[PDB]
Amino acid sequence: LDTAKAIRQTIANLEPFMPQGMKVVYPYDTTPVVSASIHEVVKTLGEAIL
Amino acid sequence: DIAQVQVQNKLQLATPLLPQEVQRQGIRVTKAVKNFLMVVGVVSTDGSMTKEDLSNYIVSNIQDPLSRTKGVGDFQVFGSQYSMRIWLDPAKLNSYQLTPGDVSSAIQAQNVQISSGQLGGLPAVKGQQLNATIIGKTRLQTAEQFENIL
Amino acid sequence: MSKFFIDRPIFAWVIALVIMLAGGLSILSLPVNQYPAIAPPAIAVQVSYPGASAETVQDTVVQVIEQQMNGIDNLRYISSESNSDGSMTITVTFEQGTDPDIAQVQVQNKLQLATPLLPQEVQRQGIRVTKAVKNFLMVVGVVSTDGSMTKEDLSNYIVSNIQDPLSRTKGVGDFQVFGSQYSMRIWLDPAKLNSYQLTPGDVSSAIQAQNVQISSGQLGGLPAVKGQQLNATIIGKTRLQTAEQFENILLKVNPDGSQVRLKDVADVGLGGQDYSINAQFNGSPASGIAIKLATGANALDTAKAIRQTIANLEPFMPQGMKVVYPYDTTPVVSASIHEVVKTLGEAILLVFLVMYLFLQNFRATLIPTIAVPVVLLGTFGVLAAFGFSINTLTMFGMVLAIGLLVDDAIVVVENVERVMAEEGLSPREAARKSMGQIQGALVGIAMVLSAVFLPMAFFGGSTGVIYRQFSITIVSAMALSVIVALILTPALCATMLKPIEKGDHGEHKGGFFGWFNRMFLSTTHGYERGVASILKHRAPYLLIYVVIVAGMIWMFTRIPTAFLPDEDQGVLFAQVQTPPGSSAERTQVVVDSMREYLLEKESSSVSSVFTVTGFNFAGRGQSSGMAFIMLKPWEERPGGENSVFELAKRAQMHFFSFKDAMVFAFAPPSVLELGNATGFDLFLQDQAGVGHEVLLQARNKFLMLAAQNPALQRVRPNGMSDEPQYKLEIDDEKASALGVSLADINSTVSIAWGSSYVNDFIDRGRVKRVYLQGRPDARMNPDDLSKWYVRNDKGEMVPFNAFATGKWEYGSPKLERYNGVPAMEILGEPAPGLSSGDAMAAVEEIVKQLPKGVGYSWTGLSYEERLSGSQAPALYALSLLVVFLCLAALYESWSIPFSVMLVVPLGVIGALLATSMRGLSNDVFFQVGLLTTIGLSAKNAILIVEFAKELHEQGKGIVEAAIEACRMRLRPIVMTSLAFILGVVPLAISTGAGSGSQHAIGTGVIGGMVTATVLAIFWVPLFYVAVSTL
Amino acid sequence: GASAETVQDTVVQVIEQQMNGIDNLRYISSESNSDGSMTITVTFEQGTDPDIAQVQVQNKLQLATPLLPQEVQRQGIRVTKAVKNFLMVVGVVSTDGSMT
Amino acid sequence: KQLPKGVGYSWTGLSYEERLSGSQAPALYALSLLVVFLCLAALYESWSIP
Ligand SMILES: CCCCCCCCCCCCO[C@@H]1O[C@H](CO)[C@@H](O[C@H]2O[C@H](CO)[C@@H](O)[C@H](O)[C@H]2O)[C@H](O)[C@H]1O
Ligand SMILES: CCCCCCCCCCCCO[C@@H]1O[C@H](CO)[C@@H](O[C@H]2O[C@H](CO)[C@@H](O)[C@H](O)[C@H]2O)[C@H](O)[C@H]1O
Ligand SMILES: CCCCCCCCCCCCO[C@@H]1O[C@H](CO)[C@@H](O[C@H]2O[C@H](CO)[C@@H](O)[C@H](O)[C@H]2O)[C@H](O)[C@H]1O
Ligand SMILES: CCCCCCCCCCCCO[C@@H]1O[C@H](CO)[C@@H](O[C@H]2O[C@H](CO)[C@@H](O)[C@H](O)[C@H]2O)[C@H](O)[C@H]1O
Repeated sequence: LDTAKAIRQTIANLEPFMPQGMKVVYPYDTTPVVSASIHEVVKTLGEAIL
Repeated sequence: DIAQVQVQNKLQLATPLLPQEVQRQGIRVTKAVKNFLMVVGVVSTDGSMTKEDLSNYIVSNIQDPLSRTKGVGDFQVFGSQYSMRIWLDPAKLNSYQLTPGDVSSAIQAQNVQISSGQLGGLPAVKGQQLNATIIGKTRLQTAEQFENIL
Repeated sequence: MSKFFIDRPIFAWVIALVIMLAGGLSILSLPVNQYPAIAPPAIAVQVSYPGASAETVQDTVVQVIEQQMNGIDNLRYISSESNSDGSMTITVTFEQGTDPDIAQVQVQNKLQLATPLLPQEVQRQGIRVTKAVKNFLMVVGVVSTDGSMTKEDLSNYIVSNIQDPLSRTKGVGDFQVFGSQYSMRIWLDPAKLNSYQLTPGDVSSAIQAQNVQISSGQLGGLPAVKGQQLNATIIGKTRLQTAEQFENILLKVNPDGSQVRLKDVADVGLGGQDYSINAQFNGSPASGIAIKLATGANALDTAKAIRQTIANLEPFMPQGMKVVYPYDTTPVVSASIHEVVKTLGEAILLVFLVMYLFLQNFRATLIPTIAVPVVLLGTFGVLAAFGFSINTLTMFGMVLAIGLLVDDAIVVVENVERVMAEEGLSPREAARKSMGQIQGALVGIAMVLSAVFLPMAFFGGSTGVIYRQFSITIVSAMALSVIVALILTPALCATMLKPIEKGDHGEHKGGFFGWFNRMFLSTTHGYERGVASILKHRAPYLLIYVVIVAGMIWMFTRIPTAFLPDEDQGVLFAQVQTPPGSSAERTQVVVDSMREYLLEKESSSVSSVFTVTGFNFAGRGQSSGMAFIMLKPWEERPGGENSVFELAKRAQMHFFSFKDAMVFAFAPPSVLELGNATGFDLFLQDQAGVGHEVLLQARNKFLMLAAQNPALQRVRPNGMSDEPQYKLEIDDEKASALGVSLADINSTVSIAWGSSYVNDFIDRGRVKRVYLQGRPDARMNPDDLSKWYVRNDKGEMVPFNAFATGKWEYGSPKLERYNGVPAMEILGEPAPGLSSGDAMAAVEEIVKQLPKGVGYSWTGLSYEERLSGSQAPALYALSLLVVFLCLAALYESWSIPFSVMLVVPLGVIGALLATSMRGLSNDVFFQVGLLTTIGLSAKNAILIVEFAKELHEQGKGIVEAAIEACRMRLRPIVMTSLAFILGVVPLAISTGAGSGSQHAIGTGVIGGMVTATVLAIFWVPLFYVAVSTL
Repeated sequence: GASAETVQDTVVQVIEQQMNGIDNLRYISSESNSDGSMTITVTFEQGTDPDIAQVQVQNKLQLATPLLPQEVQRQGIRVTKAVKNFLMVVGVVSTDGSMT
Repeated sequence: KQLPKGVGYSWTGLSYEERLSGSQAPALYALSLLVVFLCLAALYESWSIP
């Protein structure tokens, strides 16, 4: 998660100098499951404590 | 970190026994995981840039920076950076009795970046007032400059 | 716990006994050095590509190494310079904390991988990688009193005789000789070479031929023939050694039989390898070493050991060779250990006095004298555990601790002493009784104080390392001080104090003591009354409290903020930059019209000058010069007029008359390792290959724009400016049409002008380098090349003027890059009264007028302050929230904690007042001093509240509880403040080595101590009653 | 091709300069042979982390290396931990004498 | 001792280890008497027993 956020950040510090007909995209990408994973348990944490 | 140091510690015992064309190509030792974490692609908006134009972009401006973004173990660019490619024609080549090793050679005598010293050079004679850099031969950059190689 | 050790004085003594052993066995396994590692650890990758130009070095060496520098742990950023002298540096930068030895190795490894991608010529040179922190222990210098030896000579010596042993000298870490070994020098004559139709390249291939140790196998190797019986290695010939042997390596023989020896075409003599840099001691030829302290070493012991080792070498040193120690950080380190053991000693002496004067009994006077030293020994052990060292910061952090150490003792003893007096209880009984009273409070205050000093520690960066020292050593002592105030001291009180006749306050003793007790007895009665007065007419006072506050804030928004005090190190720098194009010979004088000047007109303050041609702080080149103006010990040059900061002003003005060479004076930074302490630091960067020239439009627009911006000042680009460079055009059309190759021309221009490092000979043992290039008068001016010919198809020498042509253009004398792309650094600073933050603000807007494809990023201290700056809110608020919660626990109340927190301002006003009133700045010492002063203050408040709450709960109304509380607390407070102020006075008015730090610390606690003492003794009871009334 | 005396004047001696000053150094012992071989053995106090003393070793040598003969710099100095004792030998013997 | 003044000596390996072991021994005995002394002089609240 850190190294992924670090990357979104290195590129975003580069987009402004990118040419015109050009956008940065994210084909494959493993982090989202992870965010979804715990975020989804945090979700269940609250349901149970309730 | 100890691993990497140990491999490379041994790796640099082979290195010299390796063929030059391989040493010259730059070897990479990395300490990273097996899975790709991700990939960052680039695509043309006004559809004006080829597969190859996007690749020269990545390796030429982004790749290093990611190379050094805390935590990137290793990377793979599905593409390449530009290169001054010289496509040899064996017919024209026969015409003047030339060989690739002739053109590989001219390129090494004519597309160079020599140390040339300077006027005010040290050590200098007593009295010398002027000093400037002497820029001799430089590297080409444009097809045109290579096209015109003697 | 405390009632446990009152009955166990021996056990209690055993604890103290191992605190003392641990601390003593620790004070001598402990490293001793000026500062911890403040700078972010950096690694320097270096090489000189002889005869090279900034562009060849950058594109042939630096870029390729940068392209494979990655996959490296804790890398903050990378930065490099390619120079006109063929040298370069690539400094990688990691987080503070990065393991240096590991960071290094990660960088040389990937260097290793890149080395085969480099020109064969740089590969041969080496490319040294090394740890680049600027924390030099001392710096010697082998200077020739006369003129017998040159810079090159002196060097080879230091590395032939002075080096190897110095490395075996205990404590010595890294060191750099100002120079390399001897290099066999061959200066080819274009004329004496054209006359035999010979070319430099004939010499190189030749030199190589007649100078190569041949393996030569064995005389009986394996397999062997049946028998032999005798096997012996066969040792062939060895490589050349003497200048003569080199003058012999024949090149060709004339048909008439006559032969041509190398001597027949050029000179031959041992010499320097690289002449780029020149250096003289007060004007005499010189070299030297720059040493660092080995990990864990003793700054003091090594200095002795260096001077030791050197001495045993001075006898045999040639006539004229004088060793010398221009710069040494030992005097400041030593004059800091004393200037602490002295204050520590005085403190315990002063405490005795105040302890007597008031308590009038020697026994009670012994206790504080036991505990304070116990605790001070402990702390060292505790630092040892933590891995800290005995440095400038850890020590002063001890000085600051003293108020708090002396305090814990005094409160414990004064309060037993008092209980015995009021209730006629006995030592034992009183001792239990006191500790029943306080005790929680002290655990309470140990917590609250940790919550006031710990958050600092959590700062990232450089300001984080400094603060972490003060923080960890202050709170270690504090925590120890409390432990000992709970185990030992109460035990010592029960054991060592005699009883007092209940109600006896000695107002009868007559004489001085007789007078004093009546005086103080009345003074107290006065105070309870004032306090009682205030507790009647409150609002008006709460009112005035609001004005104490508002004044604090306002007083904050007016005090000059700084990183660290303006220390007078015995040194001052002087940067010399002559006009672009200037020859070293020119610059050499521009730096002498200074030396002669400094060394003489300023003899009152100047001892010797160390000057250099070729090197500078903006760049390198013949137009780049500098002088390292030493100074004699602080002692032998008092009075502001002879301050490094005053010497400057003079030095400057003189140099002012210099419409021919930019000259500047400036005292070095407070902590060298960091350099630029005040201002901002950033790189302008081409993040789109826009190009040098474009990029340079940026740095010039940036500059002449930011200077229309009334938020910045002194904005100077850091690197160099393009000068004129003599380009060479080669018409190959006439080259191939003249029978002259093209590779032979290049080899000609390289191996004759730029120089060529060809072979490795053998010099008096070790191996050194053979250098081949044209004799001086053959490579000075554009016509000099016309002097050089090359053989053709046959053997017709073709002069360089028959196909080559000249042409002057503009080029970079110094190329820089930051994170892989070309870049340009700009310094400067904030406008008077404005903060570095504001300054970055203006800049964050300027940058927006940039050309397309140019970006920027902060570096160095601006990179850092931008990170620490952002956590402060969080830290400041955790500090408040835990002090709150701990006082809530102590008093069993959500509101009463407010009646001691509201003393913060009370004391911080007198600090702002005293410091501003003395012209000092809001720096490190002031800030940590302000936490110390407010810690003690709040301890005074806490106890008062605590007592009152007790009185209050044992059946007395709020205002009556507050009056009694303050009356009971006054003697304690007056004693610790009376004694703590006087302890610091000597720092407040000190002079000499390190006096600048001692002031930044004395001026702050005195002010904070005075106002805080006198004001909290009046407003806390107000606060306490004011909030209980709500 | 060089004598034990060369191996020492142009190699070992130089590498030893860099080895002085290393953390937790007990002693260093080197040997120069007449077959072009050498060994510098650098010894450290117990408790010293050996992975890290090697790295300090590599870091120091890298500064001697350029001052070595180019016949070595192209070669490659070997750096390894130093165990004084063999644990065992695993030999191989031919019975019918089929293999020498 | 019968060596040409110019040639000294210096122990190593096994020996080195020996000359150290000797060195330790004293303080080892001193400090060890101390710990036993203090621990008794605290566990029995007296100086007489220790
Ligand atoms: C109080 C401030 C005192 C400042 C003193 C500064 C004086 C320094 C003078 C240095 C003079 C030059 O000394 C310089 O030494 C460096 C090594 O460190 C040499 O470095 C040279 O050999 C080394 C290998 O040994 C190569 O890796 C390098 O590529 C090559 O340039 C230079 O060839 C030599 O010119
Ligand atoms: C994760 C752990 C973090 C812990 C942080 C909590 C910090 C706690 C600070 C120490 C406070 C100890 O406070 C302890 O208890 C109570 C207060 O409620 C007090 O006991 C009190 O009781 C009586 C009547 O109630 C009063 O006469 C008098 O004020 C005092 O004797 C003592 O002053 C102290 O012995
Ligand atoms: C009884 C003993 C009690 C005394 C000990 C108290 C210690 C003080 C605790 C502070 C240490 C916490 O460490 C600190 O955490 C905060 C909060 O996450 C961080 O702060 C981080 O998150 C916060 C909240 O989003 C941001 O506003 C902040 O700018 C960001 O840096 C700090 O950068 C970090 O340095
Ligand atoms: C018996 C007595 C005991 C007394 C001893 C108490 C020891 C307490 C020391 C705490 C040391 C904290 O360690 C320090 O944490 C800070 C803040 O998180 C780090 O700083 C880092 O943290 C935060 C992350 O949230 C970032 O915002 C910040 O930019 C980053 O650099 C330091 O790089 C680290 O060195």
